[PDB]
Amino acid sequence: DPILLRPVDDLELTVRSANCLKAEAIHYIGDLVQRTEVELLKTPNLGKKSLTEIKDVLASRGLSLGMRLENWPP
Amino acid sequence: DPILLRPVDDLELTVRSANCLKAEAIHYIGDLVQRTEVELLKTPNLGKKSLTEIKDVLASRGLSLGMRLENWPPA
Amino acid sequence: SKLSEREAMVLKMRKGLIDGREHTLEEVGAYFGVTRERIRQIENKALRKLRHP
Amino acid sequence: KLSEREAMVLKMRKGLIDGREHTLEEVGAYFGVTRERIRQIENKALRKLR
DNA sequence: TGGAAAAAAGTACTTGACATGG
DNA sequence: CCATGTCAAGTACTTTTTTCC
Repeated sequence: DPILLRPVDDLELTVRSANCLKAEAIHYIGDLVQRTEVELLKTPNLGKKSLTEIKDVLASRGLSLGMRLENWPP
Repeated sequence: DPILLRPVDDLELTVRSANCLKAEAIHYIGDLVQRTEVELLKTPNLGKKSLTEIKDVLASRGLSLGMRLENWPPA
Repeated sequence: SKLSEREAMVLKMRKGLIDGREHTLEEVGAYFGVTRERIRQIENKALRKLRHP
Repeated sequence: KLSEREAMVLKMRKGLIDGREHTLEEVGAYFGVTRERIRQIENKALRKLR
């Protein structure tokens, strides 16, 4: 797919969120959608609102979390 | 209303509040009153106080949140 | 009038509304014990405050 | 020690009203007087402070 | 539940570089 | 010159938010 390969910055997330992700070896939206809602809340400084935000901005573009992908990554 | 069409800046809100709004495609007080108190608390950097402030200043002028409007907008 | 004591002061200083003389940023800052930069920043802020009342 | 009108004018001219500095023209229109008069008043008020 | 305590947004002020017209 | 004004960041303190137990 075409929007799965893009950098996470295309999500125009908040700083908090952003920082968490870069702190988490997450660079591409593909890396992201594969992470379960639960697996995220564990990540430091990432909480309800941050999680919440992310779900909404993923939804705003067809995407949700916990997605099972194939042929990943390179 | 005549006050519904005005820019949100007429509210002389705080910077925080202001920024969140401009960050939220909210330019006109009309766009605003239509948003529910909940739908706002989701917006980043907008917490109790900001929310609280906003309710108060809308109230100070007759207005409240979650209002249902028709024929929107006028351009 | 929605301007702080300070903000107002500065514009009278700067605009000369004090002693008919318009004051450089340097002097006003010296007066308030601040840097010229600060003064400008305050002026402009107070200016913006009156365009949007 | 400036009259109501004198003070006004300088706040007008200097923008101390709405952040905008106003040409003689506009202030004159406001008080219903000629640009000349304004200036004359401005200057008078300026002298009054020095 | 609720509240301490991290992190971010904001607010005051500095600094040095630049331009520029005076 | 060159003194004053302007810009882009940069440091340091307060307020608000947001996590997280």
